[PDB]
Amino acid sequence: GIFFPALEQNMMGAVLINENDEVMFFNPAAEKLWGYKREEVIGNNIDMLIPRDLRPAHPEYIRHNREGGKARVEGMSAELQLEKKDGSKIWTRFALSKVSAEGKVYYLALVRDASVEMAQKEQTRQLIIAVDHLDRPVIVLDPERHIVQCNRAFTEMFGYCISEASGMQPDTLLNTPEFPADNRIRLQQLLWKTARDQDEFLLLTRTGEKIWIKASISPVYDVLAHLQNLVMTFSDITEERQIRQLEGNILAAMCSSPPFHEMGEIICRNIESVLNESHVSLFALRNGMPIHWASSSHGAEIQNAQSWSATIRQRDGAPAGILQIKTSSGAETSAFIERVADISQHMAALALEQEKSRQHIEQLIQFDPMTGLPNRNNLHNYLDDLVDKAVSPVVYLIGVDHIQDVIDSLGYAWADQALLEVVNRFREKLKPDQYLCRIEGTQFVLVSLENDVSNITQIADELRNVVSKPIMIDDKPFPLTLSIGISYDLGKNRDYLLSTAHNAMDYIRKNGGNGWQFFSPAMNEMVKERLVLGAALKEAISNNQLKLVYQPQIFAETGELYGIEALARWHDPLHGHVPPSRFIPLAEEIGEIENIGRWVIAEACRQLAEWRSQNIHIPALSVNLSALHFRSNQLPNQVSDAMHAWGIDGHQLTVEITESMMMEHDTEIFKRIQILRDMGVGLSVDDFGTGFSGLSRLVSLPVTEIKIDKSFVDRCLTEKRILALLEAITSIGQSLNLTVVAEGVETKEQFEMLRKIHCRVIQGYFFSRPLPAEEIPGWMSSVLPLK
Amino acid sequence: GIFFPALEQNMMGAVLINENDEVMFFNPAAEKLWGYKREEVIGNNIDMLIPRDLRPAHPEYIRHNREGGKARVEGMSAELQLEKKDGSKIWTRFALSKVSAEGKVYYLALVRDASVEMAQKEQTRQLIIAVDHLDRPVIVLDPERHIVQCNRAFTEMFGYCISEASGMQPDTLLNTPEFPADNRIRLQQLLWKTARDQDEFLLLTRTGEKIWIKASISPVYDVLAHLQNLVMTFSDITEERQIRQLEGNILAAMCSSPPFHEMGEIICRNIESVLNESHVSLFALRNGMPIHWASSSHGAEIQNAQSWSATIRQRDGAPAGILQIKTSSGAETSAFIERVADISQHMAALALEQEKSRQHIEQLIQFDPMTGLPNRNNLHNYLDDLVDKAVSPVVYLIGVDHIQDVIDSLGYAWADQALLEVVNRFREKLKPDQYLCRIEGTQFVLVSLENDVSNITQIADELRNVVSKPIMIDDKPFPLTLSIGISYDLGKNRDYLLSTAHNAMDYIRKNGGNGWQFFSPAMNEMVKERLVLGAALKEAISNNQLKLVYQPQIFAETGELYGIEALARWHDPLHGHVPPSRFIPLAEEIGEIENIGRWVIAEACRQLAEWRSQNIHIPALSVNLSALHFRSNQLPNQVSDAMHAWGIDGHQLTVEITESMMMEHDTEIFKRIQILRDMGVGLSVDDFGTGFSGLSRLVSLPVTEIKIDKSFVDRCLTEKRILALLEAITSIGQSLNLTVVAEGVETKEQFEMLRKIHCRVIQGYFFSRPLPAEEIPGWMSSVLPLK
Ligand code: HEM
Ligand code: HEM
Repeated sequence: GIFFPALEQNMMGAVLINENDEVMFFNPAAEKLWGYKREEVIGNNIDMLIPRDLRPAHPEYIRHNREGGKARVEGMSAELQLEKKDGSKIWTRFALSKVSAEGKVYYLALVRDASVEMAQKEQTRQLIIAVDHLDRPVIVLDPERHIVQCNRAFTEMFGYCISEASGMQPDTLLNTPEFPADNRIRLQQLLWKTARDQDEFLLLTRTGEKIWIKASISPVYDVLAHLQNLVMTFSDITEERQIRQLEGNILAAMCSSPPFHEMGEIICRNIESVLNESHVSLFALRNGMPIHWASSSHGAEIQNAQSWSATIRQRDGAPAGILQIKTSSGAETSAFIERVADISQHMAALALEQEKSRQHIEQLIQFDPMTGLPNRNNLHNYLDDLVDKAVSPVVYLIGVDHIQDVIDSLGYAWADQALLEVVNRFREKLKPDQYLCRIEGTQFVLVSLENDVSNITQIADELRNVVSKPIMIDDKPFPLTLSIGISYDLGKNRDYLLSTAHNAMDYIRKNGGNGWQFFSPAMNEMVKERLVLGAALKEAISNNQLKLVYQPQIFAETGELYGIEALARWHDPLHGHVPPSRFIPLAEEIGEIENIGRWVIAEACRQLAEWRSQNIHIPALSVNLSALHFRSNQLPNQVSDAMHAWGIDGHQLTVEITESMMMEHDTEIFKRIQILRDMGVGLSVDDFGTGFSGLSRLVSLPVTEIKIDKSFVDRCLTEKRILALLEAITSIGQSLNLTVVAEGVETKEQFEMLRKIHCRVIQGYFFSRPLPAEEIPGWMSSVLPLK
Repeated sequence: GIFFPALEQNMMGAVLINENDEVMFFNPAAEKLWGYKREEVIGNNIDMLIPRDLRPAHPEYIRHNREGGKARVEGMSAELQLEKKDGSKIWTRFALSKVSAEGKVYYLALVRDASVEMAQKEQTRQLIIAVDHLDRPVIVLDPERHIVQCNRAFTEMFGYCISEASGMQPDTLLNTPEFPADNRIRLQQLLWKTARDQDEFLLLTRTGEKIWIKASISPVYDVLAHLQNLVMTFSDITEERQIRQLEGNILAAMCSSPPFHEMGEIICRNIESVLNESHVSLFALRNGMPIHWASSSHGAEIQNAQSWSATIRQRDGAPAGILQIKTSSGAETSAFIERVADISQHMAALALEQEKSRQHIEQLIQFDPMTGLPNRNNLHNYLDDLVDKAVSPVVYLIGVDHIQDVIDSLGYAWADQALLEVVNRFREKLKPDQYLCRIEGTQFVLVSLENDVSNITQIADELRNVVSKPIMIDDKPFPLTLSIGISYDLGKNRDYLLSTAHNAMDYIRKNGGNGWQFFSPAMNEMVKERLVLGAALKEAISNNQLKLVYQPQIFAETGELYGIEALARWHDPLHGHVPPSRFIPLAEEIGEIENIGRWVIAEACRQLAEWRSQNIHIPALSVNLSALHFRSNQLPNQVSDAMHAWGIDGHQLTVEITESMMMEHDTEIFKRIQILRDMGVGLSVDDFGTGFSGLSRLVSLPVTEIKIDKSFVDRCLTEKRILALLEAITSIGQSLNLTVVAEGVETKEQFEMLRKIHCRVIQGYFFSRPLPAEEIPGWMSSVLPLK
C-alpha cells in the first residue's frame, strides 16, 4: 500500500482494527499518546486500548456499531478522556472512519491531542466567572464597534443579556433619551480613538425607566499601534447618591443617641428606603445567642426572594451580631445590595460599641449632669450601708405628677427646668440627717432616720407642701403636685422596703395623686385615729366641755395656802381620759392651741370670780401659758380682755414661762409682756436663761416665782449632786427676794429635805392632789394647816 | 488504494501533492473546506488553491525542501488564515508529512477548520481585557482552595504574579504581619468557609508594606449542585478605615456633647489627622453672615491649593454654615476629599442644630443645667438684688483647673463626672448664707457677705482643700487644683465684679495652678503682711520674745492684795508692739496656739518661784487660759506638768474658763478640769453658765471667784440692776467663802457705784496700769495697804 507510509509518517495517531477487532496498525504518534509500544498492540485484541473503567463496556459499543448498519460515525464527536499506560489521563479527540474492504469492515481512527484545547476551555470558563464577579459593568468593543463580551453586572443593570447584546453597536442601538444627548456623536467627536474621557449619559432599560450612566472609555492597541480593542465601564450614579444619603442619615440619627431598639429600627428603615420592597432584620449575639433587634413593618414573605447575610463585627474580635436582608430577585443589582450591606454593617458596629459603652457608664456613674443630684447608683451604696448597721431607715418615695403638660407645651428643654426647680426646692428645704436621690426620670427618694409617727407626718406634709407655690417657667405658671409614699421596717432587705414604697406610690397615683400614704395598715390606721381625735378635740373646745383642776400650794411652815394652779384636763366618752402630755402636742399639730389658751384663761378667771364674790378669798391662780404653748404674737390682748371681763384683780393671776422661750424666740412678746406686768400679773419661771443675760433679764422683767420642776425633786432624795443645786436655787431665790415653789413632792423625807434647804412653797401629792373646783372650797375652808 | 476512499468519508481534510503538484488525494471534507470540486482538483496543480502571496515561492519552497532533504517533517505547525474560492476567509490548522511512493517523494497535508478553537482564543483574549481593566483584585480557587486565576490589580497590589501564585494556598501568600492577634485564625476560617462571607484583614505585601484589606469569598456551583469554584475579591480599605476612625471618634465625643468650641476643635483635629497637609475652616451663619467657628492651626505651606466650599444646611434645608477645605495638589484624591467633606458636614450639621437650639434659650433660662447650679444670668440677678439693697458682697471666682488632665485621659463625660464630684464637695461644705453658681465651663462663682480678711482667707482655704483628696473615679486618682480671685469695693458694676475677678483668676492660672489672690493695689499685699506677722509670732514664741505682765487686785473693803494677774505682751521693733487683740486670733489661725498656751504658765511658775525668794508672798496668781483659746486635746497635761516643772504649790495658781469652750463637748472638758480642781488650782469663771447653774455649783466649784467682764462695769450707769447680780453672788459668797471680782474701774463716780453694793475685790485702771515685770518686788513692799 502506497498510502500506508502517508499514515506512518504523520503526526497523528493511526489505529486500524478489523472485523475481529484485532489492531492492525499503531504508529509512534499513538505510541506517545497511549504510552504503549506498537508490538503490544499489533495483532492483539482491542481490549487493552480501552481504559479499565470502560473496558467492560466499550466492546459492546464496538459490536453495536457493527450491527447498526449505519454508514456514518457519530461517536467520538466530543472530547474523550484518554488514560495512558502509567494510569494518568488526558483529553484527546478522534477522527475515526469506517472502512469496508475485502469483504470485511474495518475501523481507521486518527487520534489527536486536545490537551491545549481543554486547557484553554477551562481558562475561558474561569475567566468568565472572574469577569462576572467584578462589581462593575464591563464591555469589550472592537473596530467593528459591536458589543462582543458582556458582564453579569451589565446584564443586571441594563437588562441586555449576552445573546441579545451580542453583535450590536453600543452607542446606536442602546436606546437614547428623547433629548440631545447624542451618545455616538459624543464618542466619535475626538474621543473614540485615543481619549480616555468620561461623560454623563442617559440610558433606557428593559423595565422602562431611564438611568444616568458614566461611560468611561479606553482604547487598547496591539504592538503595531493599530486599534485592537476597546473597554467601556458603565457606572451608575443613583446608586452612589443613595449610598451617600444612607451614610448621612444613619450618622445623623445615631449621633442623637437614640435607644437601642430605636437605632435598630432606624437602620432597618433606611436600608428599606434605599432598597424598597424588602424585608430586613437584625440579631445581636448575647452570650453567644442571637436575639431579635429590629425588623421591617411589612413582615410578609417575598416571592422569589434572595438573602444577603452579613456579620456585624466590632473594631476587633468576635462577631457582635448578624444582619440579614431579603429582597425580590431582579429588584436591585448584587453590587448595590453589597454596598448597602457594607455600609449598614459598619454602622451597626458603631451602634453596638455605643450601647456597650453606655452600659459600662450605667453600671458605674454615681452623680448626674441633669439634676446635680446622686442617681440610684449612689442610693444603693448608701442605703445598703445604712441597713447593714441594723438601723432601720425610713424611705420616702416621691413622684412628681402632671409634668407631661409642660413637656408638651414647652418641650423637654423647659421640662428639665421645671424638674430642676423642684430639685432646688428640695435642696433648700432638706436637713443634714437626710439623703436625697433620684432613681429614674421623675422619681425621687428621701432617706430619713426620724422613725416615729410624729416626725414622719410632719416631714411628709412639708415635702408635699413644698409645691404649694407653682413652679414658674418663663412667665407661665404650672401647678405641679406630688404623690409620696412612706416605707419603714427593721431588718428587712431593701427590696422589701423599696417595693412597699413603690406599691404605695402606685396606689396613690391610681387613686388620683396629690397625696401621701403608708404601706403597712398597722402603721396606717394610726393617722386616721389621730385625725378622729383631733376632730373630737376641735368640736369639744368649740362646744366648751373641757375641764380644769386646781393644784394647791402651801407654805411649808405657816401652812396657809400660798395659791393654786390651773391644770388642763380633758375627758370624752368616746375616748376616755386623755392627759395634757398627749393632747397639747395634738393641739399644736392641729392649730387650735390659741383657743385652748383662751379657754383656760377665761375659765380660770371666771372660776376665781365666783369664789371671790362668795365669802372666800384665795391669793392667786397660776395659769401655765408656756406649758400650754401659749407662745404667739397675740399673747397680751386675750389676757387683758379676759381679766377686764371679770374684774381688775391683777395681783391674783400669774403666768408661767418655760426654758428660754422668751429669749431665743418671741422677742416681740418679751418686749410686750411688760404691759401685763405693769397691769399687775405676776410672773414665774422654770429654768434660767443664758449666763448673765437670762438672769431674769438682769431682774428687769420682775419675775416673782421660780418653780423647781418635778424632774429634780423626784431625784433630790438619791443625789446630793442635785441637792447642791437645789440649795443654790433656794439661796438665789432668798437673795433676789424671789419666791421658790417646788413641784412633784410626795414623801415626808423629801418634804423635810426641802424644808431644811428652805423651799418657801411646796405643791404636789404630799399635801393634796389636784382637785376640782367643786371640792376646792370645802377643802380650803376645812383643812388648815397641813404642816 | 483504499485509504483514499476511506478518508473520503472522514471529517479530516486531506491533500496530497506529487512531483508535478497535481493533487490525487482530496475528499468531500476538503471540498467543503476550500470550495473547489473533485473534478476541478484531481490532476490539477495545488497552486490554484494557495493564496496568491505564495505564487512565486510555493514551488520554490517545495524545491528548497526537496534539496535540503528534511527527513523529519516539522513545518506548518502555526495556524493559518485561508481564503475560499468565493472569497470567504477562515482559520485552518495543518498537519504535514512526507510520502515516498512510486519512486517519488510526495507531500501530505491534513487540514482542519481551526475556527472552533480560534473562537476560544479570541474569546479569552477579549475576556482578559475585561478582567484586567477595572483595577479590582479577584482570584478564583479550586475546591481544595488552591489559587488558579489572578488579575492585574491583584499582582500590582500583592506583588506576586500569576506564574508564582498559580497552584498553591491563598493564605501562605497572604501571611499576616508580625501582629499575631486574630488574623491568623480569621484568614484560615474565611478562606475555608462554605458560604458567602467577608472580613477585614491586616496583610503584609511581598515587598514588606502593611495593608488593611477587605476580603470577600463566594462560591459558584455547577449544574449538579456540587461546589465547583470559590471566587475571592479583595479591596483596599485604608482610606475607608481612616474615615471609620473619624466617625467613631466624633460619635464618641458628640454622644457626650462637649461645649461647642471644643466639638469644633475635635472635628478639625480629626480632619487634620485624616487628611495630609491640608487646611480646614468651619463657619456658622448668624443673621445671614459667615461667622468663624473653628479652623485648623496647621498653617503649613501649601502649593497649588485646591479649594472646596460645601454649604452645610439645617433640617429645613436653608444654608447654615460653610465647611471650607484647602488641599495640596496631588496630596488627596477628589473622591476622598469629597467624602471627608460630606462626613464632616453632616457632623457639623448636627452640632449646629444643637447650637441653634441652645442659643434661643440661653438668655432666658435662669438655672444652669450641667450641674443644677445657678447660671450667669442668676448671678447677674443676685448682684443686682444686693446692690439694690446697698450691700457689697465678696465674689470668689473659683476656677477648676487640671480638668484638661481628665479631658485627655478619659474624656468629657468623665470630666463632667469630676465636676459633679467637686460640686458635691462644695455643697456638702457649703454654708447657709453662701450663694453658688456656674458661669461657664469649669468656672464657678461663690458670693458671700463676709468682710474680715481672716474669715475670707478661711473660706478660700477651705474651698481649696475640699478637693485635697483626689477625685477617685474607677480607682484612678486625679489631683485637680483651684484658682480663686477676690474682689471688693463699696459697690461696683454687676459685670465688673466678674471681670475684675477674672483678672485675678487669669493671673493665678497663668502663674501657677493652685492658689488665690485679692487685688494687688491694696490687700493682696496685706495678706502677705499678716503672713509675715505670723512668721514673726512663730519666731517670738520659739525664742521667748514675749513677756508676762502683771496688774494688782485690791480688796474693796480696805485691805491688802488678793491676786496678781497675767497677760501676754509682745513687742518686736520690726513689727511694733502687737497687742493681744491682734496676736491671739493670729496665734489660733497660724496653728501655734499650744506653744503660747504652755509658755504663759511655764513662765508663770518660774516667776512665782523667783518672787518667793524675797518677802513677796503672792496671795493669789491668775494666768488666764481662757482668752488663749485652749482646746480639750492637751488642756490638762501641760497645766499639770507645769506644777512639777519648778515645784509650785497648787493653791496660788488659778485658771479662768468660759462656757463657750466648756460646752464644746459635754463629755471631756469638765472631766479634765476635775483633775486640776482636785489638785487645788482655783477655777474662776466669766459670764455665767447655762446648765441651770448646776456645774457652776457642783462639778468644779467655779464660784471660788467669779468675775465681771470689762464691758459691763464701764456701762454700769445704765444697768443699775447689776446690784441684783452682785447680791446674788454675795449670797453664796457669805454662805461658803466665794468671791467676786469687779474689773474696769476708771473714776471715783464708778468706784463708789461699784462699792456701794458689796463687792469684795476691785481691779482696773483706777488702781494701776499693768506694771512691767520687775516693778512688783518694790510696789508690793511699798503699798501695804492703799486705803
Ligand atoms: C480512551 C479510549 C476510548 C474512549 C474514551 C471511548 C469512548 C467512546 C464513546 C463514549 C463513544 C461514543 C460517543 C457518543 O456516542 O457521543 C465512542 C465512539 C466510538 N469509538 Fe470509542 N472509546 C475508546 C476506545 C476506542 C478505541 C480504541 C476504538 C478503536 C477503533 C474505538 C472506536 C469507537 C467506535 C467504533 C465508536 C462508535 C462511533 C459511532 O457509533 O458513531 N473506541 N468512543
Ligand atoms: C494558506 C495556505 C498555506 C500557507 C499560507 C503556507 C505557508 C507556509 C509557510 C509560512 C511555511 C513555513 C513555516 C511553517 O511551515 O510553519 C510553509 C511550509 C511548508 N508548506 Fe505551506 N502553506 C500553505 C499551504 C500548504 C499546503 C496545502 C501544502 C501541501 C503540501 C504546503 C506545503 C508546505 C511544505 C512542504 C512546507 C515545508 C515545511 C518544512 O520544510 O518544514 N503548504 N508553508
